[PDB]
Amino acid sequence: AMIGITQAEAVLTIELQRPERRNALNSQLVEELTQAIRKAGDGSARAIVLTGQGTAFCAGADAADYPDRLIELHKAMDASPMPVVGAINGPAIGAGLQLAMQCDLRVVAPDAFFQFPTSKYGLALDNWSIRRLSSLVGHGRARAMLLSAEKLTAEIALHTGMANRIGTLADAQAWAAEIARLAPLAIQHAKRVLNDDGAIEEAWPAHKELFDKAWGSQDVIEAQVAPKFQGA
Amino acid sequence: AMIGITQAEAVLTIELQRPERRNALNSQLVEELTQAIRKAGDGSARAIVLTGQGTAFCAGADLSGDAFAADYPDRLIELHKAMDASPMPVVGAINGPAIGAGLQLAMQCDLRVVAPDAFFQFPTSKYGLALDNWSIRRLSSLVGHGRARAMLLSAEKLTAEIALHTGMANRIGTLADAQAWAAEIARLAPLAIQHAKRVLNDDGAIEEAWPAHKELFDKAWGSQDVIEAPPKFQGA
Amino acid sequence: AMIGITQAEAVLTIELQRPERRNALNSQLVEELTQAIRKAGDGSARAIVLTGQGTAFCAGADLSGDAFAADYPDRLIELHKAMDASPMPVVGAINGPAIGAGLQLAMQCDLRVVAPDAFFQFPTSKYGLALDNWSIRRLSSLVGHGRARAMLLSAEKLTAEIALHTGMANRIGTLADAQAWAAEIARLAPLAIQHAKRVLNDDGAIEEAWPAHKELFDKAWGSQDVIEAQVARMEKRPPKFQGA
Repeated sequence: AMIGITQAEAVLTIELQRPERRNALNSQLVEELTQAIRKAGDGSARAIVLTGQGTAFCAGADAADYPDRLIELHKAMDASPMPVVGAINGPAIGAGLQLAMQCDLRVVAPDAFFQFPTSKYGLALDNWSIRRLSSLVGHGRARAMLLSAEKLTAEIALHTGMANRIGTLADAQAWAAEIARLAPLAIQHAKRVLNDDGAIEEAWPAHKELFDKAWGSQDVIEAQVAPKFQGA
Repeated sequence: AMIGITQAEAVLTIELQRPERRNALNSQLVEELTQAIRKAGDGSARAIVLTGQGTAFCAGADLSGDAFAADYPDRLIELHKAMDASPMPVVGAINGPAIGAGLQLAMQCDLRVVAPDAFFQFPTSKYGLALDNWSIRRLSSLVGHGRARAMLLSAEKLTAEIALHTGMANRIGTLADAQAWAAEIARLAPLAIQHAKRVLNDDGAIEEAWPAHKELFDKAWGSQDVIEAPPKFQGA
Repeated sequence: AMIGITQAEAVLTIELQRPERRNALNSQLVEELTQAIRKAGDGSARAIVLTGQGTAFCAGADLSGDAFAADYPDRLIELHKAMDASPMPVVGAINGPAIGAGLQLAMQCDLRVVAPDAFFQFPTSKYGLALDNWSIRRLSSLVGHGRARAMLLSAEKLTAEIALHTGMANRIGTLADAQAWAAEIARLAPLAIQHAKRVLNDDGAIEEAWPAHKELFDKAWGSQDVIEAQVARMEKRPPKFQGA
């Protein structure tokens, strides 16, 4: 009901279908997406294309079980033997940027941008988000994106390698078709090794302390109301 | 005496003021900068801009005739520690060349706004010296491994244009541009910034030298090639 | 017999001389290269330039008809160890395609000067093979994680132009350009170069495969798909992979 699943020969296309919410992740969407990823391997299909309806790829989080479901989604994508080509049709923000980064490859529409607006909202990220972002845009730009909420445009994404290509859903599907013809076991090995570069990192004690501090702060409530931040 | 400190609203600007030596570091200057960084919070500032007076950001280290030269390595460690631990983001307004110790200092900034005529360089291979592991790891993260190899193994200069290409420079601009950006950053949520800065700085760049690294480090520094730098080297 | 060695001033040039196979590695070539690297400092040389004869830098590995093919992986380990341990900086003059084992070799050079028509590629996904962890880590560090994913998962070629963009190529230029730069580097302090090279090579790229990595590596190398890729190439047709 919140995603559409279609297959053309050996490519499975999964479309986020909450355009009116910019494909914001709620519990139902995350559950349905997780199942789609896990069931993609009933192939036939040897590649997945993940894309969104409307102007946005995914604008972030939209409830008690939501964090656990989100972890399970990322686990399912990380563990999938199939390569996921993200057709980033528009902005990927917050949890939506996390989702875009969990794709194996990215084909990005000209008007898409990538952003962690965490510094505007007083929030804090998990370590993987920061590490994978650093690997994809380079440390310098990651510092700007994280400390100042800087938007990464499609053009700079192509520059850094966040975007493998600039293009459309059709372009992504065409590439996924070529990839679907390659040797699955070679793809599986490389994906596992690449994902095991160290980005999957448990927060250090200092990181957890600051993380909990930010999430429990008054500044988070203040940013919603407005901002006059206090540092507490 | 060797730095200037000014504040405009929530932005503190710290300026290295030794233009007679192109802002080359010594014990006094380093200690003064360290205190400037540490006290930066005790006055409601939310962002720091670090910059150099005159044509250079920081041309390196010049310990003549520093009566406290023996304290210099310790003071430099303290300066880097203070910047790394500072809850406020430090925008480097790299107004001109950042060389050696000056490049290390530039890289310890949280963000960089680089003047069009500035360049970055480790001339260590010309002097027969060796760097700490952090300098090498942080450089690799900022310019990419490939360019890091050229900068370290051949003393290649990184222009402002290529700095922007790689992300070493976040922007090309002036002190005023850096100050304007800092003012925007100062309006953001401090706890969010602190967390991200901590995690980013804990990417593994802060690394104790391996046994083989220490042995080559000590050999380089204790070498006649350092004394030599016509600087015809012997490798001894 | 498979390498040429010349020296001008303090620069030793090592030329891969198996152009008939586009300098594709075998046991003999690798052993000879290893010896040249190890002996490079027995002269007055302070820098090495490594380059290929003919159109290619190194098109991969070709073990037909290598009587010592079973020695190849051990010889390859020794080559990479010799280059990693060499006190001398190696400037790769990548005169043409560097593919598979050739890309590995190019990446083990300390610096790269790349001819305008050269490209880099790991066609592993076309052949059903799997790489050691170092190749993947060093590639990611040179082209960036994003491009590394495309090169590894989709056999994407890295052009000279994009190599320059990412830093895989330090310069676009010729053998003479590489030799000129090597001469400059040869005038620098050897101890400083040695320290920096050691620390840079110790960035974590030299990594033992994790248990899951080894399991997938062995599975790929032992698969029917590897045979199918060789048959399909021998029959000039698209391969029909099974995922086993």
